[PDB]
Amino acid sequence: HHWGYGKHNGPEHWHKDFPIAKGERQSPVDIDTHTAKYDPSLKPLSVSYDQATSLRILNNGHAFNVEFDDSQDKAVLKGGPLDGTYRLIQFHFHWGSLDGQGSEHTVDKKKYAAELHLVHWNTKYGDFGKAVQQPDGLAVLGIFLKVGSAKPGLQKVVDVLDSIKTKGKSADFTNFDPRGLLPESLDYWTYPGSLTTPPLLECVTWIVLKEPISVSSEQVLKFRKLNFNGEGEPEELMVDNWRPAQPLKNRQIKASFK
Ligand SMILES: CC(=O)[C@H]1CC[C@H]2[C@@H]3CC[C@@H]4C[C@H](OS(N)(=O)=O)CC[C@]4(C)[C@H]3CC[C@]12C
Ligand SMILES: [Zn+2]
Repeated sequence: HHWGYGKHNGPEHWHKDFPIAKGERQSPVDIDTHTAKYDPSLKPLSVSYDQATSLRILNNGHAFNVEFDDSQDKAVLKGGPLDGTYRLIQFHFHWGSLDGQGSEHTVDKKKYAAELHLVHWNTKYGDFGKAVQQPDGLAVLGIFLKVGSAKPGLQKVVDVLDSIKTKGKSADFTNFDPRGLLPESLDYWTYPGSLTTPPLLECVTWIVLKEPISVSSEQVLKFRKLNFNGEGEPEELMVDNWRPAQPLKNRQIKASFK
């Protein structure tokens, strides 16, 4: 009886195995745009993905993960609210059963169709396993998806999903350029939070871009054809793999922009 997103094992149950679920810096949150304070001391984000080397794509039973070779200093996030350098390890998405839900963060209670998470670890902790034990261990770059025009840079991902339909399936996925998933603007909100799935560790500096990317209805429909279950198990479509907004508590959301 492992955690997931259903009625019996979903977000409202997670606290039993992971009591930090009710902690002081949980994610996601609602971003109230009028209360977020412009912080002129925040620096522009530096996203350096020119040398990113993707290796593989995996259905882990909760999402699909595009994993990168992080053996060298290549694909790095720095600047913004961050001290030091954070290395890209993987990205994944959260999405809905319908276009009207799917994002984890919300903006003035607006839910987007999906949300992309590019996950980076602080190089001062040597590897990602050690980094998640630290309050400044990870930086997750969150990007909203709305349904409209297709995102051409997403299509290589969409097309490989047929080969990883079920939990535990992986596929080689080299030479994928994550620059193709970024919006024009790097204006962002930022706050201290957590992983949004178990183990819910309070190790994330969140950086959520204001500008969504547009993806086509057909692109997101293909996400919704994946399965939470393993091959030969009862079919459970991989939809609504999002955690709802959690209490902000004693936190401030800061805006990089006026
Ligand atoms: C406990 C542990 O080993 C950590 C190290 C890296 C973490 C992973 C980093 C990448 C994503 C981040 C993701 O958090 S999120 N949704 O806020 O971006 C939770 C799942 C997973 C697989 C994480 C689960 C817990 C992992 C395996
Ligand atoms: Zn995520």
